[PDB]
Amino acid sequence: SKGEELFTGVVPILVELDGDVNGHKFSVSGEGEGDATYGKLTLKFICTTGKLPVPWPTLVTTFVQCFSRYPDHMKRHDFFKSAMPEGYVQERTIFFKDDGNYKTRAEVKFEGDTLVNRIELKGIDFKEDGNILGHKLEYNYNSHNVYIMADKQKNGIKVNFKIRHNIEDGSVQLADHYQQNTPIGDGPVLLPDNHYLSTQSALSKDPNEKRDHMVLLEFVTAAGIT
Repeated sequence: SKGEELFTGVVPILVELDGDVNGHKFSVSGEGEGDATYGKLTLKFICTTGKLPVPWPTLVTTFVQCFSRYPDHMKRHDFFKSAMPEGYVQERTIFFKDDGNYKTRAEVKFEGDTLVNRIELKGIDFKEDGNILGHKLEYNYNSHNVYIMADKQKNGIKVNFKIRHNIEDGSVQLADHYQQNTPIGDGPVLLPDNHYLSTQSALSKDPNEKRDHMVLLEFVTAAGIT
């Protein structure tokens, strides 16, 4: 694979997002690094416009699956790395159960030796007193399975999964994710057999950071094929 070789070592990552949720406009800049050999991501995000109007956990999935660890026997199913360096467009609709939805469009590609994720996010129909605008979500994150299938019609993939956000009262706020990825370049990509990604994430704070921010440590491994 052409793109596979670009991930054998530690790669710097930049994430830039502009969002608008129910009229609340904000921007976030993130920096870190990824080491696909171990399916590892380490990043720090800062809301550059002031206070983030939604809970940080709700943006984790929007903030580079090319850093997932694909076992050697599954390398032929790694669409994400195969689209590099030209990259791919990643689009999602995230439905927050009994609340609003986010629609995102992102471009993930290399700029020099840096992997960049540029995102535009639009959120609508959120309840002012719901778990999102009411900031009722715990500052933590669960482990999930991300299901991937080929989309030959677009020379890309379709992805679906359910994120579980813990609510402060002990309940759970479901966020159903529907996703599509299509290559930016015209080169060939790896269309995969059905499989999934096993994820885990830990959220923390930089004790010396006074700006609204999130520190993220994440591990992801592809599975479902033996």
